Amino acid sequence: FFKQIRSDDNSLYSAQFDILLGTYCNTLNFVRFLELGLSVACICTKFP
Amino acid sequence: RGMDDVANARVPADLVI
Repeated sequence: FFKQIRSDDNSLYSAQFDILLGTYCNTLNFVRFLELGLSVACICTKFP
Repeated sequence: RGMDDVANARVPADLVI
């Protein structure tokens, strides 16, 4: 790339840019079984 | 934007429900 210019050449005073405008997301919520109303409908136990 | 990643007044206005 070789460009030579005289005393004054235009296109030395330009500005171009694409800024980001932010990033968003969501946090998933976890539900538990015993907190629901379906827990008074059965008895939960566990055998290893 | 940012470039730091290291890794009131009472106004009269009606309100309904």
